[PDB]
Amino acid sequence: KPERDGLFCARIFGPVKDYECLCGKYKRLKHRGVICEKCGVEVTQTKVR
Amino acid sequence: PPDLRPLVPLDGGRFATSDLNDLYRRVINRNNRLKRLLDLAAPDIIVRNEKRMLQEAVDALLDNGRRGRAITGSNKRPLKSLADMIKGKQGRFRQNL
Amino acid sequence: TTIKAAKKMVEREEAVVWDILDEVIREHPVLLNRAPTLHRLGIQAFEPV
Amino acid sequence: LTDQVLVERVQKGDQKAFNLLVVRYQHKVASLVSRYVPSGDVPDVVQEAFIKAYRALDSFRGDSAFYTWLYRIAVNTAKNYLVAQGRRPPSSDVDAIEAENFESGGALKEISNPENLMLSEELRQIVFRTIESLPEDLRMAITLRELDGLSYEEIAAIMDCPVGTVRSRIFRAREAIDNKVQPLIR
Amino acid sequence: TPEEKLLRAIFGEKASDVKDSSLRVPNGVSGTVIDVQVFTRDGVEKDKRA
Amino acid sequence: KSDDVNGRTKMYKNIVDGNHQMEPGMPESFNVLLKEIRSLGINIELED
Amino acid sequence: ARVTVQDAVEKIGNRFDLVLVAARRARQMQVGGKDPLVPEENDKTTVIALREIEEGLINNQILDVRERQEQQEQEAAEL
RNA sequence: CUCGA
DNA sequence: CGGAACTTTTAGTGCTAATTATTGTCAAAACCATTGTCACGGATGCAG
DNA sequence: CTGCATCCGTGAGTCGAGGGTGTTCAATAATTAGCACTAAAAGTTCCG
Ligand SMILES: [Mg+2]
Ligand SMILES: [Zn+2]
Repeated sequence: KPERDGLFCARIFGPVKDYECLCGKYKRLKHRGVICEKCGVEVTQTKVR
Repeated sequence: PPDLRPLVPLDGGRFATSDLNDLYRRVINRNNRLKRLLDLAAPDIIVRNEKRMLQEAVDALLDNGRRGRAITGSNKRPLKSLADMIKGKQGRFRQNL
Repeated sequence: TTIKAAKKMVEREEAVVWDILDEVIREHPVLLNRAPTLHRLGIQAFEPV
Repeated sequence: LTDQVLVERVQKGDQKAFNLLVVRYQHKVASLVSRYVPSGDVPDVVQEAFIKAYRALDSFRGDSAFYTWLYRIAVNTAKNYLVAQGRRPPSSDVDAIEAENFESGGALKEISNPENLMLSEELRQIVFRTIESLPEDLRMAITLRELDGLSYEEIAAIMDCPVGTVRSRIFRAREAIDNKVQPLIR
Repeated sequence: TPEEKLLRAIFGEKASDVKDSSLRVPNGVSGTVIDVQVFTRDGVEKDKRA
Repeated sequence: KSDDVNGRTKMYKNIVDGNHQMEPGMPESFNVLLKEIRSLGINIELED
Repeated sequence: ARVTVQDAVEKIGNRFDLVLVAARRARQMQVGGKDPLVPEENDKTTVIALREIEEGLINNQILDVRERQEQQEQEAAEL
């Protein structure tokens, strides 16, 4: 898993897996396009990175 | 972007790594130490040598081999800078376009 | 009907793909290429048999 | 000039006194640490040893000279950097251009074919036709469950049904999906 | 694969299922198996063939 | 056949449907070169 | 039968618009369900289009007025 | 490092 | 296909114990390869 | 102020095959990776 604010991140560049956040709280299609409570990552595909 | 300089787990002890990552880590470490030295009221020559190290890291990251001595990470071989990733017979203008 | 059955029929190597292969390479030329290419006559077109 | 008057002056408050020590000792420290750490990362750990020597000069009791103190600080910072590098992944182990054309490449190569995407769209069309041609209550339950992520209590309150018949409906919908989608995956 | 990625995006992530990642014969070669060598780390149980 | 992300899939869909018709699109390795040049201090932009 | 293309070059002496008009005719034959004028011998649309160039009924002038006539008749029948 | 062109 | 008993889990609370990065330094403290390629332009110092 | 000569940056073909490595003191202050305990929600057979 990448670091919180290092060279490899999630809130700066994007999510690692397709339609799955880093925390694992939001994984369904209903939460597609919203951020979390602590990480703050817009969940999307891996092509954003 | 991290998709252009990937760092991935390779099966077993081996890891697959890009060259630029170490230079980026050195630049980030020198910038953090330069931000921490100016607050604690350091003498002038310590932050002067820190600025010299940061300038050496910056112009080694931009084009390695144009300074007074090309720095190396391992294998007695120079690391591949962003200018070295364009030039040569392995850059984008000769291999992938 | 689907492409999965056609893929399985191609992979199984039946005797019903061969007349289709003779039908699609009737007048379909291919480009041949030499790995050293000095002048323009190293890349020509030919009809396969 | 000796070093006792200089360390007494910088303990007294002279900020321009440690420079005369560092311009006499920095080449010796940069030559000492370079035997333990690699030659590319010498000035960061040498200057970090200099910072940790400047920030702990009041604890110098004066039983010895400054050179053995700076020597022990330099070797300890070199071994601490070696430990921190042992915790870090290697920086130049395997090149990335020699990684795609190699066995067991996870993220260098991707299993994405134009025939695979067309087969994925065909399986999507097949499972969308498999969702249809069903009774309305099972289709309504499976579209309220697996297309929205709702819980069992909302489906039990909306459809006017208990929990167990919703479990039976989603089990029947799942086997009605899996009797068709599983022969297409082989 | 995308045919598994679509199923995982619709109804997946249970974690019980296992993918088929096995060693297979390459396309073109047709050989006869004459020797099987099995090396095992200490502390790991072994099957009957080993 | 080599570079387009959304061009080879549409060409594969059009070939099996009986339509020899391609789309130009845009290559992706040129975007990699654009991101590599843009990572330096040199700005490069595509106009109207 | 297609082994030479030299007479089609002698018809339209540019050797670059021949590929354009043949691709236009083969696209009108492949996409749209049109009738080939020359009788076929179970050949592809490339051979049929090249033989239509060879017989002199198809060039860069017939296709434009044919598309204009098709547009005029579809605007008349659009109502 | 090496092999054929 | 409609129901309750049966059974298996992916999420929320904690809690102790290996991974994290820190403090010390106070007899003194002799140090990487290179080195067996060729051929252009042109910005540089002397050095009159 | 018109030239001398001394270095410093550029480069030196293409297409396939096999095989792939890094130079360590002690003792801790916080710190987070397993892991027990519920959670009935969610999943899986079974009787009309
Ligand atoms: Mg030969
Ligand atoms: Zn999250």
